[PDB]
Amino acid sequence: LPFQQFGRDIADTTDAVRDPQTLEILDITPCSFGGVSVITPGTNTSNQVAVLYQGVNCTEVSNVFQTRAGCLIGAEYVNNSYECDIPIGAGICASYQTSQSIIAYTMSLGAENSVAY
Amino acid sequence: SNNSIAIPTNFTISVTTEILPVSMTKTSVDCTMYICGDSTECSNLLLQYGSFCTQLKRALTGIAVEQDKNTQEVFAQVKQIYKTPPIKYFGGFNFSQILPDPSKPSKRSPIEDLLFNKVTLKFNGLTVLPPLLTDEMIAQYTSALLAGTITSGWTFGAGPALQIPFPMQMAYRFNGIGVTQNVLYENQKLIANQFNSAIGKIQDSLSSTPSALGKLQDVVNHNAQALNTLVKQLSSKFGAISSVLNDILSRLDPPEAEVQIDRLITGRLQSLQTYVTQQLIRAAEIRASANLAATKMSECVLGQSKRVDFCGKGYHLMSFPQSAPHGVVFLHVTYVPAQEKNFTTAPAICHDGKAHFPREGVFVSNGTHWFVTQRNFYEPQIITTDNTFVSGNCDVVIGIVNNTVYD
Amino acid sequence: FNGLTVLPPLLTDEMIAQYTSALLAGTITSGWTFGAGPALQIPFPMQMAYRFNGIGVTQNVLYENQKLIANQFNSAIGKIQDSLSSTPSALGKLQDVV
Amino acid sequence: SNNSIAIPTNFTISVTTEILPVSMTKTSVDCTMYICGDSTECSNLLLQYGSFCTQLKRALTGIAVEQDKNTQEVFAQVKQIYKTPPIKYFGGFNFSQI
Amino acid sequence: QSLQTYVTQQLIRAAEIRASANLAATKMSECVLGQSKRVDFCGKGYHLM
Ligand SMILES: *[C@@H]1O[C@H](CO)[C@@H](O)[C@H](O)[C@H]1NC(C)=O
Ligand SMILES: *[C@@H]1O[C@H](CO)[C@@H](O)[C@H](O)[C@H]1NC(C)=O
Ligand SMILES: *[C@@H]1O[C@H](CO)[C@@H](O)[C@H](O)[C@H]1NC(C)=O
Ligand SMILES: *[C@@H]1O[C@H](CO)[C@@H](O)[C@H](O)[C@H]1NC(C)=O
Ligand SMILES: *[C@@H]1O[C@H](CO)[C@@H](O)[C@H](O)[C@H]1NC(C)=O
Ligand SMILES: *[C@@H]1O[C@H](CO)[C@@H](O)[C@H](O)[C@H]1NC(C)=O
Ligand SMILES: *[C@@H]1O[C@H](CO)[C@@H](O)[C@H](O)[C@H]1NC(C)=O
Ligand SMILES: *[C@@H]1O[C@H](CO)[C@@H](O)[C@H](O)[C@H]1NC(C)=O
Ligand SMILES: *[C@@H]1O[C@H](CO)[C@@H](O)[C@H](O)[C@H]1NC(C)=O
Repeated sequence: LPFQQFGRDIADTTDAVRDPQTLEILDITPCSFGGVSVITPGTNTSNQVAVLYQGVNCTEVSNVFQTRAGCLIGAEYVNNSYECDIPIGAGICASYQTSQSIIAYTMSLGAENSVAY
Repeated sequence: SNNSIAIPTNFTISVTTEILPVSMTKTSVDCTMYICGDSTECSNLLLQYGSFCTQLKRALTGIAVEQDKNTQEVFAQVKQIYKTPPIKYFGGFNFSQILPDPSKPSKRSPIEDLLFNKVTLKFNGLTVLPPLLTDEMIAQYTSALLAGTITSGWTFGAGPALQIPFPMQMAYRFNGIGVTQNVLYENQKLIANQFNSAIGKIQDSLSSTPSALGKLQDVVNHNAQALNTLVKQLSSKFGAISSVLNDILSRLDPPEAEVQIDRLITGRLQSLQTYVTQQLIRAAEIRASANLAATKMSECVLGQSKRVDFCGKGYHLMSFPQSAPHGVVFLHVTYVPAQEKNFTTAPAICHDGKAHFPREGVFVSNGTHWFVTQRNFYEPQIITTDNTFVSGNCDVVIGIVNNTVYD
Repeated sequence: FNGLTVLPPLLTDEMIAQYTSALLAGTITSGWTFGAGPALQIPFPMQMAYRFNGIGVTQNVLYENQKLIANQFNSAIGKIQDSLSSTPSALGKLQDVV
Repeated sequence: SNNSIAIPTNFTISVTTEILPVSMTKTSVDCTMYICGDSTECSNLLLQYGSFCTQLKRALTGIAVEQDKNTQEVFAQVKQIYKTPPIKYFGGFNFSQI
Repeated sequence: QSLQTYVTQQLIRAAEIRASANLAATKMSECVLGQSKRVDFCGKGYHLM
C-alpha cells in the first residue's frame, strides 16, 4: 500500500522493504548459513575427510555432490548400494571403500527375497 | 445364575486403527548466531559466559540421533526385504488398500497416501535436519513387513521366512484365539467378506475424522510452536533499551552498552535453554511412544498376542503396519464374538458312577439333551469318552448332572 | 494462595467408584468375555475352572476342592483389609505424590 | 538330581496388593498475579520479557488435560456399567469387601 | 526463574505419573479384563485373576 514502507512475516522478521528513492518492493532473503560436518573414517584408518555443508546449495560454497542434507565435498557418488556406515542425511550414507576413497551412496535397506507363496 | 452360560453363535472380524508417534523433527541451533547475530561485541561476551553453547549443541545432537534410532527401532525389524507374489490371490482376502500401489508414483498404499495427505507437516540460526530414512524407505520397510505377514505368517519374525497359504495362517490364528480350524474353513467366504468390508471402512473412518490423526499433527504443531516462540523471543527487550544490538551499540557508550548486551545475552540464553529443556522432555515422550510402537510391531505384526487390548479391542488375529508422517498406523484385525445364546451348563456329567469333565469346551443343554461345545463358538457335539476325561467320583462335585456318555 | 489455583478433577470419586464397580461386576458375572466383546455370563466356579486350566491345572482339582479354595480366597481377602489398615506405608507412594 | 523331581501336593490362594499412582493435582498459575500482583507498573515491565507466561499457561493446561486423560485411560475400559445380581452367591466366594 | 523451575519440575513429574498411568492401564487390561501368563506382572505366583 502507498503508506506502508516495510514488510514483516508471521515471525516478526523483515521480509520486504520499499526502496525510498524509486518505489520498488525488494524482498530480503537471509544470507546463506549452515552447519559444517566433517565425515571422517577413523584417524587410525586414514586422514582423508569429507565436508558436508548442511542445507547450503552447492553454488554458495575434489568432488562436489548435492544431496537433500546439503552439499558434500570430498566423497564420490557410487550407484551401488551398501549398508550404512556413516549417516549423512536423506537416505545417503558415506563409507571408506577401495585407489581407496570416501564414497557416498543411497543406503540399501536389505537383501531382496521373494517368498514362494 | 448357577446354571446359566452364554455361548456365541457368530463372529465379527473387526479392523481397528492405532496411531503412534515415532519421531519428532530434528533441529539444530547456532548459539552465536541466535544470541548475537553478526555482532562481534556480543560474541566476545558470549565467550565469557561459558560452555552453555556446547551443552545445548550436544543436547540437540543427542535428540536428533535419538529420533533416527527410534525410526530404525520401529521399522528396521525385518532383516530382508520381502515382496508380495505377482499373482495377488490370498484366499479371497483383499489387501489392495494396504499393499503398495505401483501406479502411484510414491509407491505407497491408498491408506498410506490418505495418511500422508491428511497431515502435511524463522531462519535466525535454526536449522531442520532431514531424517536419515526417507519416506520411500519407510514405505519399503512397511511393504516388506506386509509381504512377510501375508506370505509367511509369523515365521519370518522368528527365523527364516516359511511359505504358508493364507487360509492356513488364519486357521492357526483361530487356534491361537481358541477357535477350531473347522470354523474358519467352513466360513471362509464370510470371514473374507468381513475383512474386506472392514478394510474398506478404515479409509472412510480415517478421512471422516481428522482428530484421529491429531496426535501426529499435535507433534508437528508443537515443534512449530516452539520454533516460532523462539524466533519471537528475539523481538523482546529483556530489560535492555532495544532488541536490535546495532541500535544499542550506536546509541550508547561502550561501557554502558556492555550491561545492555549482557541483559540481552542472558535473556536469549535463557530462552534457548528453555527450548532445549522442553525438547528434551518431548523427546523422552516420543521415545516412550516409539518403544511402544516397536513392541507392538514385534508382538502385533510379527506374532499373535494373547495380551488383552494390547493389539486392538477383542481377540487379536493379526495386524498390519502403515507408515504415516512421523508415525505408524497399526490396523488390528480382531475376532469379536456375536449373537450369544443362553444355555444350561453343568460342571460335570455323572455316568456309571463316575464324573466326567470336558477336555475342551463345556457342557451345554438345549432343554432336553446335553452336548459339549467349544468356549468361543457354538458347535455342539455328543458327549463321548473321546472328548471327556473321568478323573474322580460322582459324590464330590457340586452341581453334577446325570447323563449318558457314548463310546 | 497468590494466583495458584487447584482445578477439580473431571471425574469425581463417586464416578471412579462406579467404574470400579462395573469392572468388578463384569469380571465376576462374565469372566474375561466383557473385555473382548459382549458380556457372556458364566457360573463363577466354572470361570475359576477356566482360569485353573489357564495356569496348567485341570478342572477336577477345583471342582473337588471348591470349598477349600473358597475358604482360602475369603481368608486372603479378609487379611488384605488388616494388612492395608495396619501399615500406612503400604499407601506411601500415593501419599508421596501429594 | 538327574532322576529327582518335586511335585506340589497342595496349593494356596494368595491375594496381593499393588498400588499404582494414576493422576496428580491439576494446578493453574496466573503469571501476572504471582510475579506482579496488582501493580500495573510491574505488569508493563513484565510484558517486555516476552511470551514466558503464555508458555507457562500452555504447559500447565497440558499437564491438567493429561491428568484427566490418565484417569480416563485407566478407569474407562468398559463402555457399559455392569451391576451384580441382588443374590450374592458366587459358589461360596465372598466379595463383600470388594 | 522460580516459575520456570516449578513448571519444569511439574513437567518431569507429569511424565513419571503418565508412565505409571500407562502401566496401570496395561495392568487393568491384562490382569483384570483377562488372565495374564506374564510372570510377576499380575502379583506373585501363577495369576488367577
Ligand atoms: C541449487 O541451485 C540450482 C541453480 O541452478 C538449482 O537448480 C538447484 O535446484 C538448487 N538446489 C537446491 C537444493 O536448492
Ligand atoms: C443357586 O443359586 C441360589 C441363588 O439364590 C443359591 O441360593 C443356591 O445355593 C444355588 N444352588 C447351588 C446348588 O449352589
Ligand atoms: C452370521 O452373520 C452373518 C451376517 O449376517 C450371517 O449371514 C450368518 O448366517 C450368521 N451365522 C449364522 C450361523 O446364522
Ligand atoms: C478388492 O479388490 C479389487 C481389485 O481386485 C479392488 O478394486 C477393490 O477395491 C478391493 N476391495 C476392497 C479392498 O475392499
Ligand atoms: C436339542 O437338540 C437335540 C439334538 O440336536 C434335538 O433333537 C432336540 O429337538 C433339541 N431340543 C430343542 C428344544 O431344541
Ligand atoms: C442322577 O443325578 C440326579 C441329579 O440330582 C439325581 O437326582 C439322581 O438321583 C441321580 N441318579 C442316580 C442313579 O444317582
Ligand atoms: C546322573 O549323573 C551321574 C553323573 O554324576 C551318573 O553317574 C548317573 O548315571 C546319572 N543318572 C541318570 C539317571 O542318568
Ligand atoms: C491342603 O491345605 C489345607 C489347608 O490349607 C488342608 O485342609 C488340606 O487337607 C491340604 N491338603 C492336602 C493334600 O494335604
Ligand atoms: C462375607 O464376609 C462378611 C465379613 O467380612 C460376613 O459378614 C458376610 O456374612 C459374608 N458373606 C456371607 C454371604 O456370608
